[PDB]
Amino acid sequence: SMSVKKPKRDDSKDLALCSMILTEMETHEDAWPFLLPVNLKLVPGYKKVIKKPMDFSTIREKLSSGQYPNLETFALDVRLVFDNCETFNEDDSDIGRAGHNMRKYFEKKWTDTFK
Repeated sequence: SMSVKKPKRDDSKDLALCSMILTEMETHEDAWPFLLPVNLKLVPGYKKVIKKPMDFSTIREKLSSGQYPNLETFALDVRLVFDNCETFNEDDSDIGRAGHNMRKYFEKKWTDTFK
């Protein structure tokens, strides 16, 4: 509350560390469905169904341009990518499995880096 604060967590490295995590996601072999925005002209249903498209390249641009106020808003966009993927793709598909693998990969990096 006013003039009553928890001890100040050092957040000065968060930007760099989220960048490294994102690099590692970008270079994972199963990243291919998530590297670029889904092409809304060429993928019937996507525009109407997925209200908030997100992809790694869009996260990278947001990150590099100071559009994440904190590390939680960054994790929310990463998770959005996988939530979208689950919304549109059957679990038993290459893309569906890619999404599950990437989300696991992400969540471990996230825990190990920050928890």
